[PDB]
Amino acid sequence: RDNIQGITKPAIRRLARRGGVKRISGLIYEETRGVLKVFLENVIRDAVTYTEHAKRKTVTAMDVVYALKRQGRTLYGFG
Amino acid sequence: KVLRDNIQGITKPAIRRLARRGGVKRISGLIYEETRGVLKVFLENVIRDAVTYTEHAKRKTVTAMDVVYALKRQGRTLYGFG
Amino acid sequence: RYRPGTVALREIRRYQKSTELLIRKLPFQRLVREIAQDFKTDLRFQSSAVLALQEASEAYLVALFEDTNLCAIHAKRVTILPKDIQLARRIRGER
Amino acid sequence: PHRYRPGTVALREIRRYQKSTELLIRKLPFQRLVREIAQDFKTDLRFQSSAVLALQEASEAYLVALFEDTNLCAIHAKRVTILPKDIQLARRIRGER
Amino acid sequence: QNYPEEADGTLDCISMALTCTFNRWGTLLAVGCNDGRIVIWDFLTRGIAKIISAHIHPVCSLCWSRDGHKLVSASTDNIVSQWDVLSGDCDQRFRFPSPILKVQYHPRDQNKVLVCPMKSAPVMLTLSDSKHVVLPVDDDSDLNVVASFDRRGEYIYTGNAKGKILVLKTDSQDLVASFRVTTGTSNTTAIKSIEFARKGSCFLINTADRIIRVYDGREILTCGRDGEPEPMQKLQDLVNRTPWKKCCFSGDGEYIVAGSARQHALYIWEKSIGNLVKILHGTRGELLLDVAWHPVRPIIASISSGVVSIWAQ
Amino acid sequence: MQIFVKTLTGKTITLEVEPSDTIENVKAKIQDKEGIPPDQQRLIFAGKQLEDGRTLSDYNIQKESTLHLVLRLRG
Amino acid sequence: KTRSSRAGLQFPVGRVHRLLRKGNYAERVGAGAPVYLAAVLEYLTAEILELAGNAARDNKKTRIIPRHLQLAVRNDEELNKLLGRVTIAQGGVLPNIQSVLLPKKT
Amino acid sequence: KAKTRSSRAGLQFPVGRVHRLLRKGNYAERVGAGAPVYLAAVLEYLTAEILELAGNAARDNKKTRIIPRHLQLAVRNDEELNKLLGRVTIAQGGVLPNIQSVLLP
Amino acid sequence: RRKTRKESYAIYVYKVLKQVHPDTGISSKAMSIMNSFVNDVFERIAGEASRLAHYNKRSTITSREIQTAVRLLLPGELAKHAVSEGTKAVTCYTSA
Amino acid sequence: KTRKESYAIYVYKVLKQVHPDTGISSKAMSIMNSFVNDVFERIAGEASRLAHYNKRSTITSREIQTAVRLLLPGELAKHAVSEGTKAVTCYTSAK
Amino acid sequence: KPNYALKFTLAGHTKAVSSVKFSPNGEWLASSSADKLIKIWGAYDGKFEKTISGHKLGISDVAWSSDSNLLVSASDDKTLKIWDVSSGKCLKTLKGHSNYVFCCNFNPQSNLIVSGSFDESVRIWDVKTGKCLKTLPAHSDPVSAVHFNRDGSLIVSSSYDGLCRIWDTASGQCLKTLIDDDNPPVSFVKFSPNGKYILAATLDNTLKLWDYSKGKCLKTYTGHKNEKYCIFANFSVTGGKWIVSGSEDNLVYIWNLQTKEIVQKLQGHTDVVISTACHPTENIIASAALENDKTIKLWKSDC
DNA sequence: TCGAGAATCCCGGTGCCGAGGCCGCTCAATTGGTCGTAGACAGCTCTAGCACCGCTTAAACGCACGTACGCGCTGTCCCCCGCGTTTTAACCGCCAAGGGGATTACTCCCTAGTCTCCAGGCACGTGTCAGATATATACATCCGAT
DNA sequence: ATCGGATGTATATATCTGACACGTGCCTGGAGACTAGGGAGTAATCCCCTTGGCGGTTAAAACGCGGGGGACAGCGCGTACGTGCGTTTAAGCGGTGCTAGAGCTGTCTACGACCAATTGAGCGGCCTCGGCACCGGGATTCTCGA
Repeated sequence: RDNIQGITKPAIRRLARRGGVKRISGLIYEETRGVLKVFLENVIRDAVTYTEHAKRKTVTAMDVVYALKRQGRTLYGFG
Repeated sequence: KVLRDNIQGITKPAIRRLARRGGVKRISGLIYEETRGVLKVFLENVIRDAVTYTEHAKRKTVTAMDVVYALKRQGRTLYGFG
Repeated sequence: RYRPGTVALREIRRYQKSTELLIRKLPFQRLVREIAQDFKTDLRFQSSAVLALQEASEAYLVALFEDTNLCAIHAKRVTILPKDIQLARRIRGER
Repeated sequence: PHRYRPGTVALREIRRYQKSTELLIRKLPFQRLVREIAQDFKTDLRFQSSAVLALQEASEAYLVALFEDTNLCAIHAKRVTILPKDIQLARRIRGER
Repeated sequence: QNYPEEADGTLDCISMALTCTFNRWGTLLAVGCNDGRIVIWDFLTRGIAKIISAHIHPVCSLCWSRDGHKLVSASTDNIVSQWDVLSGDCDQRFRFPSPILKVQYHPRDQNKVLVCPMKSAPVMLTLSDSKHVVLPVDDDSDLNVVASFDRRGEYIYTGNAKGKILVLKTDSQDLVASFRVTTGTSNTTAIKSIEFARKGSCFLINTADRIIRVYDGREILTCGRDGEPEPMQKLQDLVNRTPWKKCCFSGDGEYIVAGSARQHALYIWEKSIGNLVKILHGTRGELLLDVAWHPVRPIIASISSGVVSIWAQ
Repeated sequence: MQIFVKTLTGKTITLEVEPSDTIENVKAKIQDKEGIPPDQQRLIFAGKQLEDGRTLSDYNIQKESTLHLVLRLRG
Repeated sequence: KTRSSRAGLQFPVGRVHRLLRKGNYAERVGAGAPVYLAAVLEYLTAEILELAGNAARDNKKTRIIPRHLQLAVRNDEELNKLLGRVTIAQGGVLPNIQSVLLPKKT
Repeated sequence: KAKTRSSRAGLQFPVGRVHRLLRKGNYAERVGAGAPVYLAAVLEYLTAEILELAGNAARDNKKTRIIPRHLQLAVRNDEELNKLLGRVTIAQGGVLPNIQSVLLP
Repeated sequence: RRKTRKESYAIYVYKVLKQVHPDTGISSKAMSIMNSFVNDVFERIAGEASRLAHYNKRSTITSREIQTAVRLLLPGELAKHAVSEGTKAVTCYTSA
Repeated sequence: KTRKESYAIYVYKVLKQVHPDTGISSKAMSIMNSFVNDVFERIAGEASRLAHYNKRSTITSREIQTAVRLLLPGELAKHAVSEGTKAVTCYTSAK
Repeated sequence: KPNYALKFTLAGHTKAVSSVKFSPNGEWLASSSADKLIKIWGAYDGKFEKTISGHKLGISDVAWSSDSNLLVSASDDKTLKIWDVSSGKCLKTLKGHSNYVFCCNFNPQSNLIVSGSFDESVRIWDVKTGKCLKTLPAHSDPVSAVHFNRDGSLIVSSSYDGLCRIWDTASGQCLKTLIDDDNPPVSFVKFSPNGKYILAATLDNTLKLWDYSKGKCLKTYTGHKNEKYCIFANFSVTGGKWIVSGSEDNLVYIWNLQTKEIVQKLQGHTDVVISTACHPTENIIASAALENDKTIKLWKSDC
């Protein structure tokens, strides 16, 4: 299955503007999408295992916060 | 007593050798002073946490376990001292 | 209109004021289910979790860009290139 | 001997120190340094002879790592040396500004 | 006005400094150096008055006379001399069988000085004829009894080292008033010190069960011979259990201070409402010796290890 | 009839207590008069224990006497 | 009987005592730990809400939106040192533009 | 009374000791007869592995005595142990040799 | 199905905000962020106190250990203010 | 004089099992004692928190298995869980 | 009634005893004249201590610190010097002024000094060395009086212009500029113990004191003469609630803080009383006058 | 130094769904004994981080000089941004189901806790040897000669 | 490019001496034996929304063309670092006494767990009303090419 390219180019243009930079080379988008893949995969592994040890085949919503907290980040505003 | 000396005790060849083990060839002559500064600011926090741990335990001596406890609290662990 | 560099600061100031998320949900979710399928598939999720994910990721990305910008300024240029992202991620301690 | 060209013995010095295992900082100066810097927090403290050692060990390790990172930044600026700006950049990117 | 909020530096006219006390409204500071000398510093002007060579063995307590013309000191070598404030020489000399703890002068009778001998009844000395009168006491005669005047000095209150406190006349010596302290739950407790004030007849009592108490200088006589103890405020510390060594009273008649020895945790409260109001951020490392406020203006000035930490407005 | 209550600072206040009036009513009157909370005050007669839940008729304190109003901490 | 009004706090003390007891932090908890911890939580939350309300006053909004919280936390330095490795949902970023990267002309 | 539990499975490292040290560890309420045992199992397994790599580097260097340097090199050079022990230090060890390409003449 | 009950620090921080500024309100997402903030700080301090008690071979959580935890955890003058407030609160509570 | 806890003989035995020719100094068993006790504290705290996470009254094997799956990466997890299952079978078979 | 009766008549100078100031510690009197002489006399006995000299021409104003150790004298030889009270020798120099020195005083904190000359500015010097530190523009006319506050944070600047000014010591910039429409020349000012009221010895037969809280004109102090000469003023709270000041009718007068009543008229001086001083710890008053008196009167009292 | 066009902010104008209030129904927060205990005070027992000086020498300071390289300047050229357009899946509006997320009953079984003898491991001696110390030699490399 | 010489690198030889391992005494935890009681899970159930799918459509992006500002290569210059060495200066042992200090244990008095039961603060379901979402239009500020 292949759906990686959905995150468009002006979107990361807007994020770069958020960051505070004005000049961007045209060969920067591929590795930004690679970084996004890596971050997403690491977060979703822990999320899915956190749900798997419920003795329930299901998934919850606090588990994303759990995974983010254990990864090193932490999110305020969701339970 | 507080005197301006004894900051300069860790000589310039020591920084030379630490840099060499770090893997560098050319180093400018004005990096030593800020290396003194960063070493001092690193030492301050660890020693403060160690003396807090020893003060809560009602002795005036710090063991080799208070230092590693403080380091582990900071984020850097030690292996070899208990 | 024309003159790149000025409208760049216009949008930079708008976006430093704005507070909106900018990523899609369905490729997000198909990646979620496929990278679970790599480990275990058909897991029964929630609905408001997705948003959460997005929020974190966006913060991540924007923060990262800041560091890369500094690296570019360290090389006496303005444009940021794929080299600076790798440098910033390596010196950060996440390789 | 004679005045020799730079960069030939620095490589050998790097090879020697990068392989060996010892303590690059003299013992007694570190003793006096920790004694002085523990004055502010509480007066008349007495140290363990095994504690301070541990401490200094950790310190040097940290310092070594910093230098390596600094070196990387220098290579990114298309030069060889180490200028004080590189250490500040490494500290800021690292997360301990 | 209110409690002090600013902090100032150190007032060291000379390197060594042990004791401190104000005269009536903070005029001069009397310091007993640990070399046998008595120094007089000028407070509110940052100066000095006179240095007196008392004797060889140093002094440890000091005070001024009612008329301000005498400097008496509880010497460690039992030298009871009335050093002149003006000339700095020795006016009258006498020797006592025991060392003294607190020296005081009746603000209405300069002739009868206050003495707190060790393991003996308090001695009251007349400077008109160098005649000593032993204050009548009760129970044991070998207890470390501390004697102190009231607001006006018309009555003298004495405290034994077992839990008995007597009140008697500063000139008549008619023992009529006695008091037995509360014994807690199971065990009795000795009493360390008593500190008085200038308005309200309040007095604080520092005891040996690690709790400070406050009473009034009008309850011992009204109850009769002896009655029931009734503390007004049982103030203490419950996070460190800090022992109490030195403690003074306020200059306005409404506040109360308790001092630390090595933890530099200076606690203050007020008599009307017994809540904590401020805590002093003092640099650890020294043992507090003397604390005294201006009898008019709220201030704190703690002398310790030759230096003085002053907090004022 | 009239008696005295003594505070810590030294001032004495002349107050009225009815012979058939409980202590709680006197405490409420004092609180409404001067504002000092009844939980910050108590009755002491010549160094003897007195409570709030009783009557002066039961204790039978003689006339024209003083009561040492020992200050407390609120509550 | 009430226990938080005994000390003048507003965060509950019985609730904190129960939450500390059942969380298995130790086998035998004390009696002053709940009140101490409730007081610390009081001071910290009031400290945050002060600048939160001030920043709300900047936007005149009766309700305090999250961006006010983000501005209050990030603008201060001690609270920066406290919530450093922390992200706030929907809070945006604090304005900043690089000094060198300032296009200008006559 | 004989036949210590550590030998009940042919194992070597203490298991009564680790059982006790989870007993009085005040970590939880009921302490089982299997979990600190599996802790002793990973103890034997990873200790054997780790002094294995120590002796491996030792025989690669023909020292009759093992220093922690061999252990540090084994942990540093490997990949999964390097990822697990990301923030860690080893007493009286060192750095594996590495030289930048640009630095070489 | 069968209803359950959950606790949040809602009314209490509402009271604190009203006491500090009696003219401003709060939103539900600000409510959630403040609740999560309180829970995070509570968990951090309680965990540090538990580890300190275990390290010092003590089985009890006294009030000294919590003050050592807030000295180790909170930075700078914030620690001084917090320890002063805690000491004031415990002193006011004990004699009542 | 008094009694204290330390591993001295077992580490020498496990060094002798595969490599029966080489001895060590104080620093060596010190660092292995540090490793064992520190993985001990870390591991019992990890297990106990993973326990209180899911409302139980003991320490089990399966919580440990999921924690092992959640911290450790691939091959080390495989090796550890394999030897642990061998230990569980060999202990349960003969008690 | 303040029963200040003369006890010691002091006259040792030559030109004119026009500057006697009772130091707040109340130890000795540093009498000054326009003959480069600084004579130290007693306070309760009038004992002759010494005569410190070393300047070149007369002195306009003399002041002691709170501890009465430093001594500033407004010598108009382009130099000022500090004389040790114990010995009487030069400590440090105050070079920097361009013309005759008209005013100078001290700080109760014993850490700052202010001096003034005809360079339309006021200068400060380091107490340890005596180097040039700052030159704050005071007025467009020579400064007749300047002194610190009891809190050691404010300065009041008075000149022959009339608009009073309060200057911050922490920044060197004026806080309040009280402007008077009639613009009557001022001669002397003195800080209040609380640092809220100032007494502008105005040259209009009126000691118009000012409040810098809001900038409002207050009641009028009359019953004396103040038109030309630099008449000073001082407080007296030992016996009662009084303010002493000289007058140009050749007498000393005393009034109340806010009652506007004459309670004592000190006579004896034959010329305009140029300065007044009240003893801090005793009811003793010493008043200095112009050339035609050359005498010091110690008026002692107990209530 | 100056305008057309293009962007931005605010004043109503209107309606709407979320934070607040209120009623009602809990459930856990106290109060007071009871009991068991652990941790606090004094005692003696060990002892070592430190003042004190003596003799020795690695090595850090300081000076000399030679030159690789950091920095500033110039020029060329190529590609990033902006403009515009046509096209477009990702998000608006809805519906259904099913199955399992949460909730109950319960019986069974895992171990806290108690008694216990032994055993096996920590402190104390005593024998032994592996790499440091200094010497002598074969060899690889910077640097200079052509 | 090529070859030789001074100089630092790498390895074998006496030996010795302080540190490694081996041997031993006997005292406090650990498993041998056993019970009851309290958690749990296992079969069963019932209703909510996620899981899965469909009708509108749109502002945003997929894809093609225009041009000037910044990235990148090269070159010179003088400057600060490296390599060497003579020497002073404070590390390195080393040895010594020890006073003021850290540390192991008997014990009993103050403090927290538990439980019976009470009963008001607090949470949940239903209005509810406006703070705020959505929208129309005019007033307001900015930038570069003539």
